[PDB]
Amino acid sequence: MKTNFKFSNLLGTVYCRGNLLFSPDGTHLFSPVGNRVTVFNLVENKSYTFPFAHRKNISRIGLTPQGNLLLSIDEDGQAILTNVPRRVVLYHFSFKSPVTALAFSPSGRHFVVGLKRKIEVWHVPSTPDTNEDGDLEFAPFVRHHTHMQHFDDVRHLEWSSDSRFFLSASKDLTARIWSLDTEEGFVPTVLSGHRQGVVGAYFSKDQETIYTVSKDGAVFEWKYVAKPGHEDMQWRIVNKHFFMQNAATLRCAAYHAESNLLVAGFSNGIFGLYEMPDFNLIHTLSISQNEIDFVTINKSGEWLAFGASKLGQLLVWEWQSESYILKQQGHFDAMNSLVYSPDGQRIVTAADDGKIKVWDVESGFCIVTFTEHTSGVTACEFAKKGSVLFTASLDGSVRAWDLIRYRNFRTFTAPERLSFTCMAVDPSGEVIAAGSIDSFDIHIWSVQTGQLLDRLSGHEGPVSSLAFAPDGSVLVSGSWDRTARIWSIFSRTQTSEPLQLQSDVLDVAFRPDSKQIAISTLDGQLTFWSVSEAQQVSGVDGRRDVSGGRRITDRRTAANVAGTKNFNTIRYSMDGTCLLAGGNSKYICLYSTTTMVLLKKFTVSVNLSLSGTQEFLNSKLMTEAGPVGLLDDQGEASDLEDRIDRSLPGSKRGDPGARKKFPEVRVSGVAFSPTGNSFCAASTEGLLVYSLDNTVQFDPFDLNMEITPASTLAVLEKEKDYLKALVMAFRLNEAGLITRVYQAIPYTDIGLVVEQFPTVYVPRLLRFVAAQTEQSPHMEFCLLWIRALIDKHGPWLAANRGKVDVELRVVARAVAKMRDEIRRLADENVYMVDYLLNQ
Amino acid sequence: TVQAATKLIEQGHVRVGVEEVRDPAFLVTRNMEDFVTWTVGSKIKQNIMKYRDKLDDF
Amino acid sequence: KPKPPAPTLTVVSDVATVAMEDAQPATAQGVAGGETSMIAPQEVYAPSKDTAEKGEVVTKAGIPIAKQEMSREEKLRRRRREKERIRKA
Amino acid sequence: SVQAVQVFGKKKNATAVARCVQGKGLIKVNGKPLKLFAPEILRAKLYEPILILGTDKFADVDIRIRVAGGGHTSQVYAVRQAIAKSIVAYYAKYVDEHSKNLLKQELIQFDRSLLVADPRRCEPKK
Amino acid sequence: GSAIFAPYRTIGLISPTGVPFTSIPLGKTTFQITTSVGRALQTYDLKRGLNLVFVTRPQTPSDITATHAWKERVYAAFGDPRNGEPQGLWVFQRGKKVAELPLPSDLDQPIKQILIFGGWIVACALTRIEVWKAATLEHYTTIFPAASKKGDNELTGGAINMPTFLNKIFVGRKDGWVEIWNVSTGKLIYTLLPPSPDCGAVTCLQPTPALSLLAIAYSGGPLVIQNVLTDKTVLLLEAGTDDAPVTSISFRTDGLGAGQDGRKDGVMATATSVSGDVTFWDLNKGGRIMGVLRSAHNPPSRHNIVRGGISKIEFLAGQPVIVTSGLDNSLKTWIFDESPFSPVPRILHQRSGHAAPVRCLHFLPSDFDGAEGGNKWLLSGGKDRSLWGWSLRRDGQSAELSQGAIRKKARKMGLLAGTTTLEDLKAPEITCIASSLNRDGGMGAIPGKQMIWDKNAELSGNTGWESVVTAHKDDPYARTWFWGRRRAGRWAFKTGDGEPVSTVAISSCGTFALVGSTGGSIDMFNLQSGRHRQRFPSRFAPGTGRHTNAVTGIVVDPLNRHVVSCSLDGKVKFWDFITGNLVDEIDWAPMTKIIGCRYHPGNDLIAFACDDRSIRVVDIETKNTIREFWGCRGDINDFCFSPDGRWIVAASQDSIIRVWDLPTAHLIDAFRLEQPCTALAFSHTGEYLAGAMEGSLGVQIWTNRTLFRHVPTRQISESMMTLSLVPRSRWQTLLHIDIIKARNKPKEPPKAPEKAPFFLPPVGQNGISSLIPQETFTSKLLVGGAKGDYTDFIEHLKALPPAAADLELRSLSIGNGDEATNELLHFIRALTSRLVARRDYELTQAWMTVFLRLHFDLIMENEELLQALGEWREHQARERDRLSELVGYCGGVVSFLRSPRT
Repeated sequence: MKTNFKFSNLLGTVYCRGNLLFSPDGTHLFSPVGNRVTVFNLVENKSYTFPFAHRKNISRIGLTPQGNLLLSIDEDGQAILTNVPRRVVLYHFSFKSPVTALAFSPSGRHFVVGLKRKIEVWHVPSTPDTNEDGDLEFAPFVRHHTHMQHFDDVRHLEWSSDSRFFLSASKDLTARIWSLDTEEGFVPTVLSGHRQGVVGAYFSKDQETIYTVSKDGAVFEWKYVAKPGHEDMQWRIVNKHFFMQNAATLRCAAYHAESNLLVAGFSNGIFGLYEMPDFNLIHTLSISQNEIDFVTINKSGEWLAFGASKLGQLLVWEWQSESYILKQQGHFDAMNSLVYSPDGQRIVTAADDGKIKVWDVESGFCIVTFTEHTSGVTACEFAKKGSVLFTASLDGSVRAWDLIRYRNFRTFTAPERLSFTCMAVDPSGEVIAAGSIDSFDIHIWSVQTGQLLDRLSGHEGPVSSLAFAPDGSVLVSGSWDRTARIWSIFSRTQTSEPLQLQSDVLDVAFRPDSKQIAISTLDGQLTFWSVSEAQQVSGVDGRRDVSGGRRITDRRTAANVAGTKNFNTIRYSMDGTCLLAGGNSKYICLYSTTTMVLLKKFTVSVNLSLSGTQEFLNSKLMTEAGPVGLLDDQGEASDLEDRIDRSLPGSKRGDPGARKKFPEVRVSGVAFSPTGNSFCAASTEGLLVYSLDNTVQFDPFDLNMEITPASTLAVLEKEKDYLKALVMAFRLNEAGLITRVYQAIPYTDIGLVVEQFPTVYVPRLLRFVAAQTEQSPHMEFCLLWIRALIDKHGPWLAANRGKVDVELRVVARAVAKMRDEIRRLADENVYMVDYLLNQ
Repeated sequence: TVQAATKLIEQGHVRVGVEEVRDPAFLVTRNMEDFVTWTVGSKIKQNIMKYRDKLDDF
Repeated sequence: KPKPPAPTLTVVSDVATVAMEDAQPATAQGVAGGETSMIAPQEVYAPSKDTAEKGEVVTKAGIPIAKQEMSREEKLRRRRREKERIRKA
Repeated sequence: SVQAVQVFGKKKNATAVARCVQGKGLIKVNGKPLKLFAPEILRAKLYEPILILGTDKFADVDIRIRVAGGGHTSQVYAVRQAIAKSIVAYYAKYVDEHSKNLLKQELIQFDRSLLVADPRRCEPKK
Repeated sequence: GSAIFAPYRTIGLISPTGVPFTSIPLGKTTFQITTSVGRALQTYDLKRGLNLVFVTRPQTPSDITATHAWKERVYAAFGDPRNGEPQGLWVFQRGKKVAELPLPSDLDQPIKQILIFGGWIVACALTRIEVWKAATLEHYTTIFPAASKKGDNELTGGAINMPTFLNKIFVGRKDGWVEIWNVSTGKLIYTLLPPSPDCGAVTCLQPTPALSLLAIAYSGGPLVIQNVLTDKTVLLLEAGTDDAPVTSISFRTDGLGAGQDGRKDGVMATATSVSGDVTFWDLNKGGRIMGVLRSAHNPPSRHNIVRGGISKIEFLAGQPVIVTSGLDNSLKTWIFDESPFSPVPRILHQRSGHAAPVRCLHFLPSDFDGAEGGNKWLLSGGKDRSLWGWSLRRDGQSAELSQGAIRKKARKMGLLAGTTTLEDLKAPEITCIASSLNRDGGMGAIPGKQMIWDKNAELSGNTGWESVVTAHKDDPYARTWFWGRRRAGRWAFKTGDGEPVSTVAISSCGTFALVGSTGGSIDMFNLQSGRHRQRFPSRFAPGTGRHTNAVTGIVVDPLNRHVVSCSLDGKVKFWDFITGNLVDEIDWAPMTKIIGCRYHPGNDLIAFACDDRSIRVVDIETKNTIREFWGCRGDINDFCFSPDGRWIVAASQDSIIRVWDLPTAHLIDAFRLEQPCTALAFSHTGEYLAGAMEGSLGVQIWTNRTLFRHVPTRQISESMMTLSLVPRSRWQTLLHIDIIKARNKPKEPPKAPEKAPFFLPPVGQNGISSLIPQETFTSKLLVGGAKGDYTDFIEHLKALPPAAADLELRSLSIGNGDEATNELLHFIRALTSRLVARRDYELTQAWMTVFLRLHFDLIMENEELLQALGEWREHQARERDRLSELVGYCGGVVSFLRSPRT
């Protein structure tokens, strides 16, 4: 296949440290995830990720109120602004200090940033999308004013509605009223009187009454009335009241001014929202047990967005109907493994948190969570039928769920209690094999009887990787006694051919055409064996090819460090020629299985907040007392719930304390897609789903000198030779041109062009018509095309079956979309109409 | 000695199972005591092999 | 070593799988997905001896057979099958 | 300072120490030369790795082998395993990793027993 | 102007021109050194090393010719209108223009220097002096020196002010005269004569730290220092050669540094534009000399191509730091130590660039997906025989690749004092470079110090070997370079034929380096061990395929299967790698003589530049030409690709850049350059283009207007059942909206209070959702039914939100009972019309399903709409028979073809 894998979207995590946003239309939700910014489109279920990549985690996100410009600032003040309708990075910039507040003016010309003590208001830069004759200048941001008249952290900044005044809410118990330019009857005034520091300072609609909301759970309304001794008036405090959340301090508040309502999110996870000017409690509820990090109201005012930091826990809540709009939960531990569904539309992850969850590929949302496990869940796997999912976890139970009723119809457990860490299933969906660390046997249950079938044995060590053969006849185990075992079970003689290696086995995988096996050992090398004559046919030592390291707390060079120099998990591509390998390191490698060269390397995370994401640290970060990312910085915290250190000493695998400062990066799981064209990797940053780039790259197949888009459209419109025009379009491989031609030819010469089509271009045509079925609104046309293709080249595909399996699978999934989406509807409609006509 | 062991596993010579361990606080249970070994390309492993005169440079 | 297993029961309702899912605006299941009632027909009804009528008996296949309409040889063979089962246990 | 690589070869009870040093090209076994040490019909099994990898690869090395234990066939297999593993480890340690990979590729394409000794365990059909 | 590339920045350029920099002290800790690019100003900070702080924008239309830096603003005068160009004086602040100055109309002279003091600013142009009131930025008057001789009226040197002298500038003239002018009344108050009148012209003049002692350096040679109100010479030094006139002097104002002990003050540094060495005088006893810093920059010579000369020296105030700016694109600062008596200083900061125009460019390949990407590191090989890694992100991390201790080697030799020069001691000038960071081990590439170009392997394989290979001008060796260490590699490959190298390439694997001489041989070397592996041809007829002439442009496929080579004259040969044998030769012998090649991986495309002034793109897989381009009028200087593969860019000798769109085989861009471009390089992501001009030292960077905004340019120049566009999720949640709201209800209800606030405030666009489109739906349907087109109604039902759609479908009714009022009958007729038209099949199905699901009572009770239901049943039956036959046949055939073996 074409190894041109750009970075498509992040997935599997929904919210992280950072601040939410709503698009000014009110549909799109901008949420930070690690060091990228994910758009959730809600009016249609979709999601994507902007192509920029920060160096540290996202701290603040602002958006130009027109809607086009987004500006994201990480920690340490590195900032990137991008254009959202054409998703391209535009400008980089460095606020010198950590940014702690950010707000764009509703007039759109200005934006204010609150650094630690400072407040700087800047001009919004002109963009090439906005000006007609303009390109990128060198220094786009123009600083308009500085203000250092504060005394502590500036935590909030809010504009007015006419964009002439703004408010700054500090940590030294003060709000301040600033103006843009010098007004006539204005002074840059202060507002004090509080007990534990202001969280927010908002304006009313008619900008005469303002509100301050303070961390002790208090809210004060200020107005401009005269001093109580009567030119001489003063911004004084007309009334006060308190939220009575008992043992809790409110973290984050927001105020919709057009409707005059205020939402507040506390530390015991119970938020509450209040109709403000008379302070009537509208309602209140508990979204989460931990804390509520950020609230943001819709522009219209009917939707609220809450983000909780310690877990994923993003939720948009629709307050006048008392119901969620979405409540998504990103993993709070390391994702141990994943698999795709054989349809390819949705993927499923098992994490060391205990919960497994099925996410959808489009729309980025977890669509179901299974939580029947009482500890961390190791490997999960599907059958060929794609409706039954088998999970194996550390609680000593291999569970077997159904995906059309969502109930674990089987639970398997060995009689002596083990802790299953690797598993596999016969592709017929009938036999489940599993193995642990605590016992060097390998158990086999059947799924239709429910009892243990047998305990295979012969291993002088714990089994560490398992694989069933995709034809459904061979088991393969790989175990720390430096051995692999070709188990033959289903025949009348259960035999076990040994394969001697040099070191421990860490991963086993099968080629789709089941004749080849690849095993990844502890040296860091891949050995490719042939399953018929059990002889090694290839081998690649990729220790140097994967070594990327120097985690903090490591006194070896990244060159000499051992433990990051192997391949944890390998998988074959759906073509059968590209192996993908990933270990405990920054790099994911992609080899070929015939030429055995490194086709392409990828870096999983440029995020500097994780541990091992650059292979050379610097003496600036090393102080005299060890590394500066190692000093226990918990003590300078204001919340006791964040000050307590309930960590357990020496707990590499997950503990409920989970200090988790600078987590390690590890590519814990990888998997291709059954649709081809994409793969993904569960890493500690999240779940990266890479795809191909076929729209941004011109890649012809076998071009001549005299084939242009102009010449293709000319032989379409002028001479009208549809076959020749279509072959020229596929030869150019420009998707817009191919769509133009294929939509232009009529639906009666389809049999003609398909009969005279070339077999070399058949499979790419099948892939194209399947994608056109899944995307285009010309469904009867596309189905006519597929029927003509299969009725003409029937015996060719059936004779091949190995070169065209992914093409047939994607055609099947598009046709099943059509069938189970519309024809069931038509049948139910016509039967209901028949009964209603027959009374 | 215990000081020598702490110096070693801080230098990162000692895996248990398949993953190296750099924290000297890892609590080895009675099933992992049979698996705490040296790491793959360790100079310590080379020195042990050179003492027993079985140093396999392949 | 994880734990000894202990019997834990979980009750399921008749609500659809689209009530089992997590909170999101539109479901990932299609139009066929959404009518699957999260419990099988075997559980919404199963003919058994504890739910038969008075005179009739239900057979192994799930077909109601009346004690009046059965001939004598059918009664004898059914008594023999019951005796064989009881001897097996 | 001087480049040297020691490697071990195994058979049933035949072990083979092979120490490879940069030299004029000679190969000795128990002092006696390679064309002499064997029964006169297993010398081809001795020359198999040199004949696979070509003589230009062994043009720069000098291999001295000691062997003891096991019978005639066992010692011959031990020496050929020591030869193959010696030249592969020397090319791993003192010339380019690509050349090491090409050598190991040719040797594995011939026969895996040239590199990894597969002992005969007892596991008959249980 | 261009339709694709807009100029972004002239990177690689810190001080190229004859105009001096100027410094300003910020605070008590930092200094801004602001120097001239040529079209803008660069301000560097001193406390933070010498990182860049500001680059001025917008670019002034002429060359900048005088700078000064007052409190926070920087004043820049530009434009010599004696030849064509426009002129002006601009006021920048933080790098943005904030003011312009009103120039006099009758000013036809370039502006030499600017001087700000008091409340005035003063521009000494050439023979006349303009003055401005700075508090209001307005003109004041014009000072006109008069003379008896036309030459002697010219104002060389300049005008400096003394510290305590109120409103009095000191101008120097072309004769040895120095005139003191009161600027306020515009009145000449004094003139002072040079001693020993054989000395001709005041070359420079500078106030001393002593009060009212001026230092005048004459072009006849003498340095004088004089009381400017006693007109008595304090000191007179024969400190200038008649051919080497002193051009700049500066006094150390700290308070020590002389007396042969470091305890006494009075040190003066001086610099002559024809030398590269500066001189330090200790002025205690009689004004003795105390040292010379030899070769502060490149020594200017008239024969060499490397520029040289010292522009300015300024001792920084109250500090031992001396900052010097060369004409050779360099800015260095030196410092005097205290505890050992250092007569001549040591170096503590240096920014530098190329001292000659740039010859070849190469963006470093992408750190696979890392933060560097393909648009951070540029590699420029320059005619001063140097190799720099410029950095597009921060201008302070741009480093010269070291070729060994070259300056130490020269100073242990004698190249600094008076034989060859330092450029001659470096490597030869670079012609081509080829790199791959597939094995660049970063900072610890090979631990320890390594020998350089000599002409152990486990450590190399553990960390990483060389990464850049470089073919020089006429040397029989091609050099290697580490990249992670920014130092020269340990290997220098011969070619085999002894002929000079012509083109070099390197594998994508980072292992093999292929050199190709101008004789024909193509040798291949493993880089890690530096060893000869393969020769082409090894030793069609096997062993006979050798090129007859020079070899230009070899490049290796990333699969390590084929190397493709292009001869100078004749042929293009595909060679099989591992056996090393010829495989396929395509001959363009009698009609062309190929001058270059470039490669596109990920597209497998090659582009040959042919010296009949044409470009041929050929596919490496099918082995036949696919595109040709005929645009040039001169020799193709440099050409490259885009990583998209959509553009191929060519800059010829005709000073014109052409950009061809490759798939439609057309031109898109054709723009003229002010100077002919020498080398071109596109970045490995599509943002930056890098052009090295001719004559200009330091390269130009263009952005990508197309990657930002869509451009309309395509101007070739010369000089059936259908679905809908409605969201699937939308009509599906309309179908299922009871249970979706059931699950979106929370588990526990919210704790609403007992005193529940009745009348929650109005939210959304007037009481309803903000997502219903703003302008009666029954009125729409009924008026359409009075008419015949329900299409307005169906479009409205499409654009409704799902909850509102279910509501406006539940709120239909029978009404009065007449045939033209019942919403149900008209709704069924609308669905029937859409079904006949075959437009929104899935939508009509979903609406009919929900309609029968919640309206079956009325439709089972009545019959006036059961007739329309009968018509609907007919149409639905025909359409469902056709579509179900189609879908079922396709699904069954696909299932059988996937699994036919049972």
